Formats: sequence, C-alpha cells, structure tokens
Amino acid sequence: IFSVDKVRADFPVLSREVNGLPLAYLDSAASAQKPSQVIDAEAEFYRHGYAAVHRGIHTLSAQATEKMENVRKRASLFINARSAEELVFVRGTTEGIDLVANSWGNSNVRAGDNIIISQMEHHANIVPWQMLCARVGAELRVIPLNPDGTLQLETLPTLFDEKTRLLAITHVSNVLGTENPLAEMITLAHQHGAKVLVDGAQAVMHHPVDVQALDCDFYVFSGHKLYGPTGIGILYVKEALLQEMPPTKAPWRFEAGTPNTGGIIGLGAALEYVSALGLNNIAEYEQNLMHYALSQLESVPDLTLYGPQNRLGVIAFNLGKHHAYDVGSFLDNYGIAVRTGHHCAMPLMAYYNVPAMCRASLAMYNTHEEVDRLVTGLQRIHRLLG
Amino acid sequence: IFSVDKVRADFPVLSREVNGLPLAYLDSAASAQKPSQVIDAEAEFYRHGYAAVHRGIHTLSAQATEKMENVRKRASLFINARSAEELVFVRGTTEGIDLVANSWGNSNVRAGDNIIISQMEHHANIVPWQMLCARVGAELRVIPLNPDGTLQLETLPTLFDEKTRLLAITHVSNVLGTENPLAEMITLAHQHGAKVLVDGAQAVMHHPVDVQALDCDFYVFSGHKLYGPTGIGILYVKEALLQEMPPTKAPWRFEAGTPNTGGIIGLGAALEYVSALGLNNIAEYEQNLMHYALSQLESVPDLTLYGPQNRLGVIAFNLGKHHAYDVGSFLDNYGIAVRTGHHCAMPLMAYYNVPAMCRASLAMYNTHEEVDRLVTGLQRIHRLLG
Ligand SMILES: *Cc1c(COP(=O)(O)O)cnc(C)c1O
Ligand SMILES: *Cc1c(COP(=O)(O)O)cnc(C)c1O
Repeated sequence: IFSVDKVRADFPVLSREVNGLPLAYLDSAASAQKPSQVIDAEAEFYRHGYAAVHRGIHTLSAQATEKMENVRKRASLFINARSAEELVFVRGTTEGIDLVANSWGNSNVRAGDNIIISQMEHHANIVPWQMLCARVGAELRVIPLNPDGTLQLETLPTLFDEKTRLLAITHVSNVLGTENPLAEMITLAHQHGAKVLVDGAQAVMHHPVDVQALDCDFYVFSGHKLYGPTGIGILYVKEALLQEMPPTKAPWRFEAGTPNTGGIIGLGAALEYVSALGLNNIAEYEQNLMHYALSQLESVPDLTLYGPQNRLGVIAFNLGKHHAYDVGSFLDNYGIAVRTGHHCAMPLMAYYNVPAMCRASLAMYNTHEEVDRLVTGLQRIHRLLG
Repeated sequence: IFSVDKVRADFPVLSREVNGLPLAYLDSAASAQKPSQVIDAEAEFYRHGYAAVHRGIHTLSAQATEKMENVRKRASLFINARSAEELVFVRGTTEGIDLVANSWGNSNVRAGDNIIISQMEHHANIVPWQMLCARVGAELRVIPLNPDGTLQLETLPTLFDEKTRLLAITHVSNVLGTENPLAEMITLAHQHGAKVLVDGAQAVMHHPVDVQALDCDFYVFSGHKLYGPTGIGILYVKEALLQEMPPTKAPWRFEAGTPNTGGIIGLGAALEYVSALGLNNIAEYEQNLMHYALSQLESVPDLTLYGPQNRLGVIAFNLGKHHAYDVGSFLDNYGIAVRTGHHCAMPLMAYYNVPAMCRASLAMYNTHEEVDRLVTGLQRIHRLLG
C-alpha cells in the first residue's frame, strides 16, 4: 500500500517555505518535483562517470553509451514497447511531436489530405499540424468538446474519410483531466489507414501505459512531468513506421547532436523510482485524493469547475467573476502553488468562453491537508473579494 | 596565476580509475568534465527551487524564471553581447545552427544564391546548409584547406560575389585546433552584404570572445564543452537580424516548449566558474601545456601531426600506419582517454586522405604528467606494433 509520508520524504523541495509559509505545491502538471534518487543519479553520473557518448573508444565513453542505451531499454519496458529501438530520446513532448510532423508528416501528407486533432489539445499538438497543413495544402479538422470536457465522439464520421492521414490526440487533457478513449479511436483511425500520434505528457505518471495494447503509431511524453529532469522526453515510433520516415539506422537517426546524457540518466532514475512505487498504487492514491478534493470543493461558494467528474490529475476552475490571475495570486500568498492562464490550450479556453482558468494538480506526493488549504483559501478569497 | 592542482581538485571525475589505472582524460573537446560548483548548482536548484518557468504566478515559478533570465544576462556579458535579449537558449550548437538555417536561411536565401562554408567544418555546420541549399536551389561553396590546416584565404575572391548570402565558419577547428581570422573574414563578408554565422563550440573555453568586436551576426556554442551540463547551448543573434527572421518578441520566440532550466542553472554556474578562473589565465596555462606537448611529441617515432603549430586545445595525430582505432584502444588500456574516428569532420579527413585521426585534448585541468603518459604510451605502442 501507498504511504504518502514516505514518498514525500524523498522530495526535498516539499519542505520549502514560500512567503514565510509551508509550500503546498499543486502545479505538478506544469512540471513535477523530483526525488533525491533522481537528482543524485544525475549528479553521481557527472561526478564519477561523465564522458561523451558516441561509442567512443575509451572506457568512460563506452560505459556512458551503455548507460544511455540501458535507459532506452528501461523506457521501452515502461511503456511496453516491443523493442528498445522504437524509442527516441527527444528534448520534450513539444519537440517529439514536431519531429513526427516533419519526418513523417512531410512525406505522408499531401495536398487535399486531412489531419484530425481535438479541441482540447495543448498547443504543442496543434501548431506542428497547422504548419504541416499549410506547407502541403492539407486540411486540419478538429474534434469538438462537450460541456463536460469530453470529446463529441459522434462527430467522428464527418471527420474521418479516405483522405485522413493522421489523428493526433491527447491521452489526458492537461487542463480538464479528461482521459480519451484512445484504444477505440485508434481502431477507427486504422480502419481508414490513418496513423495515430498520442500526446501522453499527462498520462504516463498516473497509471500504466501499454503502447502495444493501444496500438498507437506514435506516443510522446515529457521527462520533467514524470518526476524527472528537464530537457528530456521520449518519442515512441512503431518500428513499422520507419519505412514511412525517410532519412544510419533508426532511433539514432532522430538524435542529432550531442545527447542530453545528464537528463537521460535522471530520466532512467525517475522511471525506476516510479516503478518501485508502482503505477497502480499511485493511480489508487491519486484517485482517492481527487475524490476527496472534489467532495470538499462542493463547499466553496460560486466555484466553477471545468471537466468530467472522472478527471485525472488536475482540477480546472474559476471562482465567481474573479480573474484567475487574482485567485492564483491570493493562493500563492498563502503558500499554495496553482497555475493560472490559458495553459497552452487557448482553443479550450475559447470553447468555455473564458480567457483563463485556475488549475490545481493533485500528484502522488500531495495530501488531504493540502486539499484543505486550497478549499479554505478559496473560501477566504471569496469572502474577501465578493 | 593559474594553479592546476587547485582547479583539478574541483573536478571529481579526475580522481577516477580506468582499467585499474588513474584516468588521464584527454577528450575534453568531445565533452568537458564538470566542477562540483556546476554539478551542485544544478542539484541545489532541483532540491530547493524547482518549478515550471512561464512567468507562472506562484513564487517558485517566478523565482525560477528570474534565475533563468539572470543566466541569460550572464551569458550575454560572457560574450560581450550588447543586450541579453540577443541570446537564445538552444539544445546545443547543432540545434542552434539548424535554427538559424531554418529561421533566417529560409527567408533570406533564394534560388541562385550561394552560401560559403569551409572544408574544416564540423558536420553540424555543413548539413543544415546543404539542406537549405537544396530546399531553395542555392549553391554551397567551400573554402579549401592548406596542408598546415589553415584556410586558403586566397580563394575568397572566387567564392564571394553579389549573391553570397551567408558565411558559416568555425571559430576554432575541433580537429586541427586552427583558429580562423574571423574579424577580417567578417569585414569581407559584410562588404558584400553577406551575414556571418560563427561556430564557436571550440573557442569559448580557451580565451575571451567578444561578439561586438567580431561583429559576427550569429555565434553558437555548447554548454557541455564549457565545463557545463549537457542539453544546453547558446545562440547569439545580432538584434538587427530579428527583422530578417520572421515569426511574441525575440529571444523567447525561438525557445518553444519547456526550457531546460536544470541545464540553464548549471550553465550559469559554469560561466561563473570559468570567469572566476579568468579566461586569459586559462589561455596562458593551456598554451604552455600545448607547447610542452608538441615539444615532447617530437620524440615519438613516425608520429604524424595535422594542423598548424599555433593550434588551440587539440592535437590531431596518427601513429605510423596503425589505425587510429588501435592507437586509441592501447592508450585507453593505459588509462588515457583520447578520441578516434572522423570527429564529425569527414571532409577534413578526406582532404588529408585518411579515414580517421586520433585527437588528444589539453584542457585547463590537464597536466605535464598526463602529457608524459601520452608520449610514453605512443612510444610503447610504436615499439610493440612496429
Ligand atoms: C506539458 C505538455 C506538453 C509540452 O510538453 P514539454 O515536454 O514541456 O515540451 C504537451 N502536451 C501536453 C498535454 C502537456 O501537458
Ligand atoms: C561539438 C561541436 C559541435 C556540436 O556541438 P553540440 O553542442 O554537441 O551539438 C559543432 N561544432 C563544433 C566545432 C564542435 O566542436
């Protein structure tokens, strides 16, 4: 069983004070805090094993290359890829998606074709497809939202046709916490010969992810949101699709310039740390924390929530008519870190006819007590400003 | 005055053993070792100040944004840029050059134009221009080498004309250690309205670099070669050239996706560390170490050296008719790390009619004693295999 107090003890930032008050870090969806096992694994590599990694002759370089390829293998097991060679080290989810849009998109999407995204996508899964469509004269189509923050699945027959080359879809919305029915959507897409890229940046820390079971063609996620270092992400490419991506041999073709070995070592340690805790244990604790928060938040007057009741990870909200920026500033003044703004999801904001929302993340190291501070803080803000 | 023993004490890898023997790390040009001030600055950020950085409302996010912008300012002072906003955080020199080739190259190089590179360039300063030239139907022209590893400057009048849009040139050759006459070459290039991109990845650790005095239009270098973390480099863009680079406002337009704040913090600490030592002190010590090495190497039979006598940082060599790979393996078997292969400079190898060379780097933490081990090792290898 999960013990949040033991987990929290691994994270040295969580003891920090902010504005003289104990930090309540509810912004893990923007970036997660890192355990000392991750911090120290990277530091130890720099301290005792550092070298360049291009199968250099000498010992440190050869040992560092092997360390990096062992992390690649561990990442492929983490997402149940068939082969370690299907995994590409990228700088982040943003770059991984862009890499696919140029390497695969440029030679597989032609004039008169269409690409399907959704109205809940992060900008990182919108802009590369907008650019590709303008480059080649294709059409970008958008699955719309329901008020509850789920996709209007009934619109799929009007969007998928013989010229649909790609579906690019978020696994979990970074704003609403909606989890999309990927397996079923992928079956549909493949019936038309379309490939599927999954943006999984908000999925891989909340429960197991199996790309063989999903049968997705591309899958991308971010190291820094998986309790890992910045500057490193993972792009999964189904080995079959390398024949559609013209250029040495794969993974390494897509890793030009010096690898971020520091970040790779830390990412490996983060996968180990998460696996040692167990993703199903994490899921169970976070789901219970989420249910406690949504129940307590019922007692906040004039609170508006956006998204489905079964959200993962994040709670998007606005308080009365107060601007999200001001709600966020008051919460920060209490030592509570939430995120405000458009969350790199302006089409989603436009759908709800707001310019901005507040967002609280509830991660595996957050507590019922921190939820209580958020609830109390929102009540205080409402009294003081209403 | 420089004390190499005090410097070496800051670098924990240098006490490492390899093949049971004390490491002699002569491969800093591939990647440099890092002092604990750099390692710990990054670790400390992760331990006590970590957050996302998009001017997020809350305190940690705001303080982290300010940390990253202070590193940007420190980097601009380090290279004497006019304004911190002229500096772009990139993933590395490879990506920084590619960024210029697409952002500036695509909208300033047209059919029938030409771009000038040199025969000593790293592939990172060749491939983006080859690609751009094929995209737009321009011509790629190459300044050839002299046997001594210097540029054939007399060929410039046949290469520069009214259609020359860009000169892309290495500050210091990663193989030969040749330092090119940038200031003069930049005057010539600007007389034809051509811009100049300088690849400075092997320059910025050896002596001061002043982009205002050079008047270069772009300048790029790598964090991991400047005693800093991996996954981070610097691209300098003369502010005037942002009008020629169409798209928010600059530096930040060219930094999509999450910044590598871990790497940025470590890069700042590396600049501080290098500045505290003093680049002129470093230059003086490395020049004396180099002169000692070239003098001692005279006593190695059948040694071939490539490059000018006034090289910086690296000594490229081959031993008799033995393959560089085998020379490198014997040296590694003695605990001495050199690099072998084509060094990402195949046109340079082809000019010298060899497939590969050995390369020893002599950095600020290397010693006369390590030079003696290299000399002894080469004599031993020659006896044993001749
Ligand atoms: C954060 C995020 C991204 C961007 O990921 P980076 O690694 O920062 O580039 C893309 N998509 C989603 C859903 C995200 O939450
Ligand atoms: C190492 C090097 C590069 C590549 O730099 P990265 O930061 O590894 O991408 C480019 N040019 C020269 C001269 C180099 O030495």
